[PDB]
Amino acid sequence: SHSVKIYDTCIGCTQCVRACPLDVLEMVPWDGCKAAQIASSPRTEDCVGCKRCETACPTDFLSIRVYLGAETTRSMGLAY
Amino acid sequence: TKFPKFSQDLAQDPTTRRIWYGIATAHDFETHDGMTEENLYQKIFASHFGHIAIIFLWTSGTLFHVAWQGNFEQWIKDPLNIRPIAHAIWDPHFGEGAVNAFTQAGASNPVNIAYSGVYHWFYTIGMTTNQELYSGAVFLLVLASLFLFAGWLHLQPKFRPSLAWFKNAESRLNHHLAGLFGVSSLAWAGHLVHVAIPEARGQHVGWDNFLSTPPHPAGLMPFFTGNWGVYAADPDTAGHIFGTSEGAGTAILTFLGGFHPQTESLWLTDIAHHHLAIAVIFIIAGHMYRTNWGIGHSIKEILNAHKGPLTGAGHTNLYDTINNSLHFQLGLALASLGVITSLVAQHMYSLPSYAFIAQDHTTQAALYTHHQYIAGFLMVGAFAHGAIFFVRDYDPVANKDNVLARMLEHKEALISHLSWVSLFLGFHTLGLYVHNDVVVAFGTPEKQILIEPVFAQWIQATSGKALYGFDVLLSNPDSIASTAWPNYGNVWLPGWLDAINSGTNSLFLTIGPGDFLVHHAIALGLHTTALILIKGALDARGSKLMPDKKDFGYSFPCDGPGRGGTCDISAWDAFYLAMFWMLNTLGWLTFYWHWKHLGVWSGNVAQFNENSTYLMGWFRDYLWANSAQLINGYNPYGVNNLSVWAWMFLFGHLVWATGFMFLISWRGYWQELIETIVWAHERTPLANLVRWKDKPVALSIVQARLVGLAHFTVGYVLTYAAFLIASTAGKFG
Amino acid sequence: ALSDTQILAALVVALLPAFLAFRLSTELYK
Amino acid sequence: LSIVIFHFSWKMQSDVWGTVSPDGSVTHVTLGNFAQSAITINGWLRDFLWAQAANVINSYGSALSAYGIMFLAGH
Amino acid sequence: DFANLTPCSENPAYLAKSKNFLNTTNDPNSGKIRAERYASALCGPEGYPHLIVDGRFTHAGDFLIPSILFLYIAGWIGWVGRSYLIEIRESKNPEMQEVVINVPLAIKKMLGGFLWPLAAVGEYTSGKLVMKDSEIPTSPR
Amino acid sequence: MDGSYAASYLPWILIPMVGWLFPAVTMGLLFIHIESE
Amino acid sequence: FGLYIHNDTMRALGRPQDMFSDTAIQLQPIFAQWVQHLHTLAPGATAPNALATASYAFGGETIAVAGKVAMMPIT
Amino acid sequence: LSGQPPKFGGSTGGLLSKANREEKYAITWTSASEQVFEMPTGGAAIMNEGENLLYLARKEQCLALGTQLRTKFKPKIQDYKIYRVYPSGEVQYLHPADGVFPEKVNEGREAQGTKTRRIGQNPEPVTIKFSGKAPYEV
Amino acid sequence: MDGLKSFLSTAPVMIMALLTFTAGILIEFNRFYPDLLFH
Ligand code: CLA
Ligand code: CLA
Ligand code: CLA
Ligand SMILES: CC1=C(/C=C/C(C)=C/C=C/C(C)=C/C=C/C=C(C)/C=C/C=C(C)/C=C/C2=C(C)CCCC2(C)C)C(C)(C)CCC1
Ligand SMILES: CC1=C(/C=C/C(C)=C/C=C/C(C)=C\C=C\C=C(C)\C=C\C=C(C)\C=C\C2=C(C)CCCC2(C)C)C(C)(C)CCC1
Ligand SMILES: CC1=C(C/C=C(\C)CCC[C@H](C)CCC[C@H](C)CCCC(C)C)C(=O)c2ccccc2C1=O
Ligand code: SF4
Ligand code: SF4
Repeated sequence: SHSVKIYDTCIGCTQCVRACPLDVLEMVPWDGCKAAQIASSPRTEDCVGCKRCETACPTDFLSIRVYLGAETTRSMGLAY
Repeated sequence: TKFPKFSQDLAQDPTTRRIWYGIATAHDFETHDGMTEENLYQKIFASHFGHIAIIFLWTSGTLFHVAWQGNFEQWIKDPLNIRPIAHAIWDPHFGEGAVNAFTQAGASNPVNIAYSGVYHWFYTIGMTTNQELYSGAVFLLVLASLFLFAGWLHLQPKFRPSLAWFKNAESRLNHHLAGLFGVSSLAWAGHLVHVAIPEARGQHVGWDNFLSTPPHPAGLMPFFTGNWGVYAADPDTAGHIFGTSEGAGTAILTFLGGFHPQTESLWLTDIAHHHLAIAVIFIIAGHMYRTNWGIGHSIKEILNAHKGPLTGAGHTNLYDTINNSLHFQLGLALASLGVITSLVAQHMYSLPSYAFIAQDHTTQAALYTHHQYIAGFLMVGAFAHGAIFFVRDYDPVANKDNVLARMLEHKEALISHLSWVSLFLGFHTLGLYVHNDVVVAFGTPEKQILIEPVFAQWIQATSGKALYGFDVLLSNPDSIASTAWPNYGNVWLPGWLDAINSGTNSLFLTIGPGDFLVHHAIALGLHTTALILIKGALDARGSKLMPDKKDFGYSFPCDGPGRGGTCDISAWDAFYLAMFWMLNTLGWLTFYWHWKHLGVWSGNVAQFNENSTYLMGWFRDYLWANSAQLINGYNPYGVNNLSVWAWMFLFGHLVWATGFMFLISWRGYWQELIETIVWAHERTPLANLVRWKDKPVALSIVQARLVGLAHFTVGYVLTYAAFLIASTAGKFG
Repeated sequence: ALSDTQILAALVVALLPAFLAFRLSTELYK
Repeated sequence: LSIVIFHFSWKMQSDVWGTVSPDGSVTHVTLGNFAQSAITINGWLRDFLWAQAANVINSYGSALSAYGIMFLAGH
Repeated sequence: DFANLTPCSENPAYLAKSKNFLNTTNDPNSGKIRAERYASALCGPEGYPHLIVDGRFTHAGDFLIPSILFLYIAGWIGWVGRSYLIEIRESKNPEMQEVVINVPLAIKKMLGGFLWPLAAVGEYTSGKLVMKDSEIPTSPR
Repeated sequence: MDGSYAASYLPWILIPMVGWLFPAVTMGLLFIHIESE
Repeated sequence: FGLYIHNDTMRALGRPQDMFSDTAIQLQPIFAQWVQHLHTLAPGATAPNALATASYAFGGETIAVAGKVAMMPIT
Repeated sequence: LSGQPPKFGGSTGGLLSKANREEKYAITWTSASEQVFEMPTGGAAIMNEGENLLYLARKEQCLALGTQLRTKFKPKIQDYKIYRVYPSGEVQYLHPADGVFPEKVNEGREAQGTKTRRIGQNPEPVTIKFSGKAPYEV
Repeated sequence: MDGLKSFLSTAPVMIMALLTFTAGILIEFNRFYPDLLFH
């Protein structure tokens, strides 16, 4: 499975958690930003690796990283 | 599930990706599971032993097929007339026409003509019978057996070396400089003075009269007493015939410094003296580094004491950077090996050292092109492992402010200057070529930009070529260089000047306005390949598009369509692009070499000298004119001996265009196509019975970049080998 | 030329690098 | 479409176009190549692309030299 | 020196070609004046004039005169574009003025290129030609 | 394919084996191996 | 294309009797030849008021004008 | 897994043998109004009155369906549940794993997948050599 | 009319006017002094 890591630079803009097709990500409470929320990746065994979450992240460089790794049935998107 | 046992992350995906990536990752020993540095080094060591045995079995097979199926007995009667047979054709597909066409060079079976030049090499080093080659082949079988046993032995836990043994740079440098580069060169000088020079002068020195027949009438006592002039007493006279005794001379070590006037190559005594000098210098250079005893150098002291003001830390902590990193060591090894393979190619055609290999033209062309292609591959691999070092083994903390840190601290400046020089040189080489081409096409060839390559002509004049009218260093016999006033030790100079000023040999070819533009095209190719390679090496740690590429590794596919699109950002993709540019540059230089030598060999040098200055000259006098004998290798009338080369020509075109398929069309199209095919298989009767264990997926992005690169390379090489080998063998034997 | 039995002698000699290569590759596989 | 126009050009050059002599005989432009050469790839590369580009690459210094320039430009 | 190349006046091949130089222009004496012009050059056995790029002043017109001429009328282009681009970076919308060129300013800059080498040495001695290594944006290193 | 050289029967038997028995056996063993467990 | 590769290989191997030639294993386009036969035989039966054939590409006479072939049957 | 299936005419895009050998996914939504939606397998179907049960073969197809249920319908259907059903029989519950959709902060979730640094302080591969790890996960 | 002024001032119109002007002066110099391989 791919590992989705969220770093300190998250501004809680929710863009990654709704850009994600498989809804791997979710927003959890946090105390380090104005929005008082940070993205987490609980169901990260469902990540296919599409990187639409990295595409939607406004912070520079990136507050969310997808690190492609051991492929499985869920992380390769095979209907067969 | 079990196949990529070195990596558990590949033994889990139920796809064909694990098969492909198991084959690819199998030799990347750093990424295997349960790998420590010691097990890394020991597995590497035994892999080296297996590869040494591969090399020895390969040369054993070459010897065994020259001995068994080749006409080596017949070829050493008249090497000028008979073509050397490589091995025998045996395939059941041949019709009557192909069997009669491929029966050549005085055989009964269909045979393959050897263009590797092993016949000339075996004839020069004194091998004159099929039994000598058979003994050599069996000896190399036993030597390969010995190295296989050595590798298996050093995988045994009792004989597995420690990490301190592999990280011992000074002792390895001592034993390689002295015992491997110097003792083997000394042993080759011994074979030359004992076996090759005497059997070039006529007498048989086998293993039986090896001890009974001294190489010189004077013994070794003149060698000990210092009176070394007797070994250069009477050199080989300029009417000497190879393989027999007419004006032999009986001098084992001379330094005439020209060419043998009959074999057109260098004198074997000159070769032996060369290897003696090289062995002496390499042996004393292997006593430089500290070992168990007291004298010598420590490399850490040498490196860390080279600190200047304009670099700061200088070379501090470069010993541990090179020693702990295997990709740095492999990059340095491949860079030096690529440089000296280029050197081998550039010297074996102008200074041939084998009997009658300068008069067999196809093997000279094949050897030059072969070694220049190997040199291009090794140089690209040197830069690839520079990039892999910068990804994996580079520590920017220990390498603080030294030369590597300052390489990365200004990479934009030198990448932009390589960009400028490649753009500058490419703009004006294409501008001059298109200008010459357009004004020749407009009926006015007098309007061409024809530039005299005066600098290289001046270099040739300094080496003694007095054709261009310069009288500078060796073209002026009154100068300090030609006389060598303090000693007049120029024993080589009369022979060298007699060899450089003869128009026959390829030594210091005449260089004209058509050579200027192709040298600048070659410089453009070298600079652009270097630009891509260092742009992958220095941007392997990240650019502004992706400030972390060290964590994704070397060969990740992309980074998504975000940040504008990030398709070929990995350093592996710079390897990919520079592989294309390497193949192009070597195509340019081997095209240039081939056409220049087709002018020189045929005597009609005017064809190159007036037609190489514009691009349709390259296109109609080289590509079109010289493939006439190629594509007619099989026509509806019949088949001649250049039929397998015409077939390989078309085969290489097909492999090249399949490479286009992999490089242009990308993975999404093929993945949904395979999804439709998978539906077809799972929903049809009588084929529902057969089910895949590994789910069919399309080839990965980086995998199919590699596959298209492999196709491009293989088809490119096969097409050019077929063309170069059938164009010379079309018109020269 | 070359003998008939020298070729078979070369084959039975090269049977020894075959065995040692098989055992080296097997030991590398560990 | 490049295969279509190569098929057309070779078929008309070998089997249709040509000069009819007043005796009634017809001689074609490439002299019936297509029957035996258009069945192998070497016949397309030798009797069509190599053989019929002698008019476009030898055209330098003449009126057809613009087509040679355009040939190289397309490459 | 240069014994390989004979001057085109005393060359057989060049005389053979110059009997039939073509007409590049409407003028019917263009080939004759071209043959008279190339007769002073150095040409090889092929009969085509060669250029000498050593920097020797006997052949300074072969390369060095076009070298100086191009360097002047391309430093003109570089300096004019640089001065215009520097000028438009204080107009509160420097990006639109690359799209729509401010032609009074552009023509004023283009006629400012007469004195670019003096402007180049002035800006290099006064530090406006280059920028410091820290002041410019850069990649991770 | 006549063989003038020594042991002409040896290519007669070794071209089928290296052409078929070596590929069929090697791909069969590798197919059992890469798909085992 | 595999017929083209097969022909190209069989010509390289000196087996021109194994090729897919007209003087070898033959693959005649029998349906297109039948349609050409129907259009040659058209202007008498299946197009009574047509004096000549629709085109000479199907069959008929070589039309030579100014010494050059305008249209002749395409076999 | 209660719910009548949508009135779909069948298609070749759909459940392959992956569905009855390993997991397949069911999306269950409730709508008052009968209308027409685009199945991600290709085509158009009929939303039944009340509960629906659509079996799909990928999770991305189920979430794409739920996405178009949310955004392409003016009476937005947001009470859609996505299950993962196994041929052995047990049913998992996947997409609204907590009460509320992942965009909204439930305040009872746990921050996993969160690193305590930015990417600049990520460790470098030379430090972790032959450690069996990779520079993110250290 | 300030719109034709701002359209004739765009990058493509001005670059094509500039290229046409440089092409014109180059072509005229080749028309009057035809064949200048060197000084
Ligand atoms: C004197 C003792 C000695 C000798 C002879 C060698 C010999 C060798 N060592 Mg060893 N080694 C030594 C001691 C020695 N070592 C010591 C003491 C250390 C411990 C510190 C090591 C540690 C060490 C390791 C760790 C490794 C080696 C390796 C090897 C091999 C590298 C050479 C090779 O494969 O290409 C042969 C190269 C040459 C013969 C010369 C190079 C060619 C030059 C550039 C000239 C070019 C050729 C010329 C132009 C013309 C030739 C053309 C002609 C053929 C037609 C070779 C068998 C490697 C190996 O293969 O392991 C099995 C390996 O991985 N050794
Ligand atoms: C006038 C603006 C300007 C100037 C002063 C520079 C100056 C520089 N460029 Mg260039 N460059 C520019 C425009 C400019 N460039 C544009 C528009 C392009 C896009 C194609 C580039 C792309 C480019 C590349 C890719 C590289 C350079 C590099 C360089 C350096 C060497 C000179 C050279 O190679 O020229 C080369 C110039 C070109 C290839 C194209 C020039 C385009 C025109 C002729 C310039 C004028 C543009 C514009 C019309 C001026 C406006 C006029 C004003 C009245 C509105 C130098 C610092 C090189 C470098 O890295 O230096 C170390 C290099 O590799 N430049
Ligand atoms: C490199 C190896 C090689 C070799 C040696 C052959 C050799 C052969 N090919 Mg083949 N071919 C190959 C590769 C090879 N090909 C490849 C890679 C291609 C794909 C491009 C082809 C494509 C090709 C085609 C399409 C055809 C040939 C055919 C032929 C055969 C022509 C004569 C014949 O009728 O045989 C008859 C067949 C045989 C001799 C096969 C052996 C079967 C007999 C029964 C022996 C088995 C004995 C017994 C049952 C088992 C003994 C067990 C043992 C342990 C003792 C000939 C034996 C032709 C043919 O007739 O094929 C059948 C033909 O039509 N080949
Ligand atoms: C490993 C690595 C790397 C590297 C690689 C490369 C980069 C390579 C290249 C390099 C090269 C490849 C180089 C070359 C060299 C050159 C030289 C070295 C030259 C010089 C020579 C000489 C000096 C000579 C001279 C002379 C003459 C010419 C004549 C006679 C006399 C004399 C001899 C004096 C990198 C950094 C990436 C990264 C890290 C890793
Ligand atoms: C003389 C001669 C020669 C030689 C040459 C040489 C060797 C040179 C060198 C030179 C060099 C090696 C140079 C370098 C440079 C560097 C740098 C550093 C540069 C600078 C630049 C800049 C600063 C720029 C600026 C500008 C301007 C000026 C104007 C325009 C704009 C711009 C901004 C671009 C030859 C033989 C060929 C020929 C004859 C003559
Ligand atoms: C054709 C093609 C495919 C389809 C390729 C597939 C499905 C696999 C191709 C292999 C087939 C099975 C033929 C294999 C035959 C070869 C001789 C390979 C032999 C196996 C090796 C071990 C040598 C891709 O998946 C792809 C992906 C990304 C970019 C481009 C492409 C692409 O061009
Ligand atoms: S898109 Fe980026 S900044 Fe926005 S919530 Fe997700 S991780 Fe944070
Ligand atoms: S096209 Fe392929 S390589 Fe390029 S960004 Fe998209 S997925 Fe990555």
